[PDB]
Amino acid sequence: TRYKNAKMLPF
Amino acid sequence: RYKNAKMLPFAFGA
Amino acid sequence: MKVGQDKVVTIRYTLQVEGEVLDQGELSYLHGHRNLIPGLEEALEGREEGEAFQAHVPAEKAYGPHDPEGVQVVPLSAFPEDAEVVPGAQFYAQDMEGNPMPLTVVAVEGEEVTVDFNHPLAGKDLDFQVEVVKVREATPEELLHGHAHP
Repeated sequence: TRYKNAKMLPF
Repeated sequence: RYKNAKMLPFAFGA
Repeated sequence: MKVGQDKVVTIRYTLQVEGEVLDQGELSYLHGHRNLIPGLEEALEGREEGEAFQAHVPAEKAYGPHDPEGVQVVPLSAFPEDAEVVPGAQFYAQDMEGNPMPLTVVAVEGEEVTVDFNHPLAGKDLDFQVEVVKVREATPEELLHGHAHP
């Protein structure tokens, strides 16, 4: 659902 | 929310 | 020995979805601790070493339905500049608690990236050809951790 305004990180 | 998300055989994430 | 509670069960499998094969492999799980999808666990209950069978697991009993509110748009500003957004790639996001949230990008439309938080097999029924290669009783440490050692 809604996301923290934070950087995604790859697998 | 997505209850079965990380169960085997094919877990989504870690 | 028969597949039951607190037994470490290793099995070989191959998965059919829509008549197509999508993966085949081998894995061991601790039985009865919610480590396997419900339908497969119910199917394996009572089985004995060496048995083999087909098993149909509906979506409800395996990774659940597809949630439409599991699809939304996040700006590319949130992705690692080093990393490449490309349909099929998978990244992790973070919840308000900070617990992780896996995602699969479905499409990139310039600054806007469309992603699905659902499990890749949501709304998909599963077909398994499974043979039980071994059953053993779990070790204390595996029971303390809730998962099988390897």
